[PDB]
Amino acid sequence: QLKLGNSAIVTQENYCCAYGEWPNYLPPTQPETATDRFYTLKSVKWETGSTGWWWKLPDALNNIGMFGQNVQHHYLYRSGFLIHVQCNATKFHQGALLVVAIPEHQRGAHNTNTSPGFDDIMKGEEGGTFNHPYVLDDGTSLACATIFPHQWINLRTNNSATIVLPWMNAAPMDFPLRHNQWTLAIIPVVPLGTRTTSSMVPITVSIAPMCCEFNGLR
Amino acid sequence: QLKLGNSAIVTQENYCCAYGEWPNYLPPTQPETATDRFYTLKSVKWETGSTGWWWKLPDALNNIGMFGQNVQHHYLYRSGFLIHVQCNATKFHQGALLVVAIPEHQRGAHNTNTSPGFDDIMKGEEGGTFNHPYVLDDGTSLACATIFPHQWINLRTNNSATIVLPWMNAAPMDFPLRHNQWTLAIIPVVPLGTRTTSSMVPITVSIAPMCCEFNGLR
Amino acid sequence: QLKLGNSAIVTQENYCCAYGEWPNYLPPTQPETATDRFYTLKSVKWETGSTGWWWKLPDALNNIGMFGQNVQHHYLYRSGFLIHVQCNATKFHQGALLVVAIPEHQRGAHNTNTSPGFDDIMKGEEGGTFNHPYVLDDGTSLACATIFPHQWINLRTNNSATIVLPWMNAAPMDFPLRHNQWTLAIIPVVPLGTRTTSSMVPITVSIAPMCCEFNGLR
Amino acid sequence: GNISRYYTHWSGSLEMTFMFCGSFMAAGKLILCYTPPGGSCPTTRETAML
Amino acid sequence: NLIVPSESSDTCSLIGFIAAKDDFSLRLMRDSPDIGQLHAAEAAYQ
Amino acid sequence: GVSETLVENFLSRAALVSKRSFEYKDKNFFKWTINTRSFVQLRRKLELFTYLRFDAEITILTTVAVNGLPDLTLQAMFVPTGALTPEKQDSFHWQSGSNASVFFKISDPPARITIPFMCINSAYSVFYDGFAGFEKNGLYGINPADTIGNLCVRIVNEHQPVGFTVTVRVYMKPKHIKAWAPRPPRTLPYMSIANANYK
Amino acid sequence: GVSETLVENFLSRAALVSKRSFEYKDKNFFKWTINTRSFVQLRRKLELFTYLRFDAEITILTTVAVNGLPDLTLQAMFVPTGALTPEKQDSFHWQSGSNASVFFKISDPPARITIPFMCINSAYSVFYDGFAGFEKNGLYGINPADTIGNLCVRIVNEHQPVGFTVTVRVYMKPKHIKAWAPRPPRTLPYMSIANANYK
Repeated sequence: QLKLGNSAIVTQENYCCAYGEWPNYLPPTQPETATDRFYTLKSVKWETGSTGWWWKLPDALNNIGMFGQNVQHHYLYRSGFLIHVQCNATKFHQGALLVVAIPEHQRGAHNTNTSPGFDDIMKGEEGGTFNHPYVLDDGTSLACATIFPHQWINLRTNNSATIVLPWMNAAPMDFPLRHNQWTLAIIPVVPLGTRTTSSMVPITVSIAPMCCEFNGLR
Repeated sequence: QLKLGNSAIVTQENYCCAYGEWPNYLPPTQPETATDRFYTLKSVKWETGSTGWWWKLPDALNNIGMFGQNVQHHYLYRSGFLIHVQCNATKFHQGALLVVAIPEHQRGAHNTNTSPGFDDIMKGEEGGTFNHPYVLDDGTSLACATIFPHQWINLRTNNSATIVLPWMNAAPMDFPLRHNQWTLAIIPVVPLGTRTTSSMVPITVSIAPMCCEFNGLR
Repeated sequence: QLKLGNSAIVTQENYCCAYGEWPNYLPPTQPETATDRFYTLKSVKWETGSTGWWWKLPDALNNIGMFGQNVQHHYLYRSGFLIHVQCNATKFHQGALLVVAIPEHQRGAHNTNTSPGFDDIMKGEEGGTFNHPYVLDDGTSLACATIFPHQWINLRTNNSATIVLPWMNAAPMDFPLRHNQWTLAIIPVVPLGTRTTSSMVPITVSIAPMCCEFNGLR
Repeated sequence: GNISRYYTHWSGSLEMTFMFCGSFMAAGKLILCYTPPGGSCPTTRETAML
Repeated sequence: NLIVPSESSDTCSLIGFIAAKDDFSLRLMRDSPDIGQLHAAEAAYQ
Repeated sequence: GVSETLVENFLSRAALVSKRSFEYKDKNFFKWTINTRSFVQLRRKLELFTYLRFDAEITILTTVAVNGLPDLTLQAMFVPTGALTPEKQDSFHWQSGSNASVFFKISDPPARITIPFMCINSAYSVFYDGFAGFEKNGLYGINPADTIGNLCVRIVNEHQPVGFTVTVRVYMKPKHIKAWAPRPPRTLPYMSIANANYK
Repeated sequence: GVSETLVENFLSRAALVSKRSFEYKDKNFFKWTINTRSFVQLRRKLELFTYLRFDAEITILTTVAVNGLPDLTLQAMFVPTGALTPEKQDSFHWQSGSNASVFFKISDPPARITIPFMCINSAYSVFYDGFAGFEKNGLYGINPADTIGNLCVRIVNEHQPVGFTVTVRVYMKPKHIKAWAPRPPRTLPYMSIANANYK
């Protein structure tokens, strides 16, 4: 069970301390029970031909709850994350998710010289979808994307993945409205498959901001 | 995991020390990492109407690998066996294998006075098939064949069987090209059954010659 | 008597540890009784007008026995040699053999700019014959060829020569099919002579690979 | 294979890992065969047994 | 063979990883042949 | 062989980062905005990581060719972030003392300055998943703190009656490299120096 | 007098190993594959031994002559084994940072680099009794690991309206020589630099 604040998760079937770092406070206000809670996002309809999904952080949580208020009222933030991705399948679904948390995922548009705009990057609660997940939509390789902190959801073995993100910045505190540190990237490497139905296994993303700090209240 | 020599078996779901005897050396050359390895035979297509399969030892391994070279170059052999039979079914297949290792299985032909020839006995890697498995093809009874060393593969309970055969001879060393000590006999007592398909559960036989000795090199 | 492995030599009439180095193992599989044996080559008909003979090692033993199998099945080798050359003459033959073991004997063709091919270098059990033994077939001098490890077979004094070759390479292990470390060069400096017959004194070469190592088995 | 294209000489043990991504009921056997340098690649499964 | 039930998919899949172990050594640095050939490349001089 | 794979030994390499030939009779000088995004070979090494902390060791190498080679005196003033870059060869900003000018000749050994770590933050965000401007017109992937500065090079001499091309090769060697959060090596080719677009 | 016969004192001698005059207006540069097999005087000293382990101390000496001598800047990039050699004077491989370039002038003292021991094996097989290729087309006497590299020298300057010949003398002085397994001195003359053919 993963109970932080008021929101709890009774998860029923393994932490990945991202780069071996547990999130601590800055050695500012510290909302410890107001924001440290699982802002469970909408579960995504994972079909067979789904390419992937990306949620930039804290862009995914700028509009949600007490953390969403403390973004649009404060000015800086300092907060690690704890992403609990759970992909509840039966014993008859197959597939593999690379639940990878990419720091500073500067995306790239396909086949144009124009940079991606504000609309193509800052999606929010709805999240994104990989246009070309083999290259992570930044020209790199999915095959080497395990260099980032990651866990595999192999539906043969597990349905869940828990990644504990630290404060990942050169700066001590940064913009939540402009800058997005991490990017929870869930990419189905092996696609979903079962013969009887073109099935769906919804992937629930629950992002608890660990150890929130804030400054600059207006 | 069953790793002997270079060949390994990552078996994923209980030894039967045959007649309570672990194979030791003779109190000769002793190939300890050249031949002590799992010569995994071809998996046999087990349908519903399959009668059984028999592999005489070491006739099954006279043509395979470093043990197959050391049969056709040396003259005598002294070697126990370790047979790992695995019958990988789902939780929807039913059946029962008597994986029994019969010492000195002098077979008999049906309805003739002529003895079985060299072709009817020394099959090799391809193995044999019981023409009348109720009588073990030697006039005896399958019902009493548990007097030999045996394990049951009841697909309700287990998919594997491991039998550890000692040196079973009156002689200290004997012919590999003429004499066959043991006989791995896999007989489906309860046949395979499932309604949706006339299914197959392939039965993998892996015979590791334990504690090989040899003499008479030409 | 020189008994290594199963092959023995009852030699009946002085080691030359080549560069003072006794062959040891690398501080890999180590065939200690399978390959450490005298692969006695064919005795060469030494007439009066014979120029010399050369056997590149281990090219001379790539087709012979357990060492010949472990060349054409493994990939690297590490093995010193022990060459016992014996030139069985009476007390009426005269002559002198420079039994010299030349490391890295890069030969040269006579009167052409083309390098020697695979056929002119990798002879095998049949060995070679010096086209110009005064210059060792590499432009150097026979007169200075005693800078290599060598023993003299002066038929006045001795009939035998035993050279103990170490592992002579910059590399720790090398190719047996492509590279030939040493070269047993037997050159009659003083030719054979007796008045009553144009006689022959056959020169038996016995090359025991000392301390064989191998890697890369296919 | 991308960091060692910045470097000429590479010398060490690799480590493959094959993860199966079927259903939980799915059973079957595979036969992974490390083949060294030197000879022919195995084409039949019995050649790969050795 | 591949044995799946009548509800699982007939097609399964394998993912293969590779890592180097701790004894992996590397030397004599050169350039990578992977990249090779930019828009607004002269904007650093503007 | 575990020491040549150090990130200090992997990245500290004086690769060419800028090369512009300017005539003399940008107008008759050149400024080069110091980025690592210029050449595709050093960029892919530095796009292996997310956060870099390096002191650049800029070595300005000036050649010359006519149309007797003259012995000129050059200036290689480094304009940092915030200070103003010259628009002319004889502007007032060349005379600005607080900028780190270095005065060298063609016939000298090449001028070499060690530009320190000059980010506002503790490391250079090689990839910045954010926006510089506070409106929606701000460009993506440009950290406001990532700016090294500007390397502005002119010929200190007055006008000479010979017309001649001056080619300047700028070599950057990062020093004291601390690198954080490695990334996959980019497989697809680049499309621009400002962003990570792929084709 | 037993100390001048040391192999360190016998072989560490800056003998000329390469000398090629290239014009300027191989096309207008030269690459030299670093072997000891070039001149017959240093080769016979080094063919006295079988295995050599030496660091080469390459000293590139560049002279110049017209048809006032211009003051040029040269590059003497050492392309190691595996890295690619330039085919043109202005190719991209001159800009490759990971190659060990050295930038010098004609009027400077001669450029001097110490190329390290760069065999894959523990010594240079001077004589290799084997074959490089894995087929029967592979050449005899060429160790794949014996390759030092390639010494590629160009003029960094652009085109100048004078036409002039540049003669470059490359002097190699082996250092820290460890030598194994001495051989007879070769008496017959050479026939090629690739092999030991005699006449």
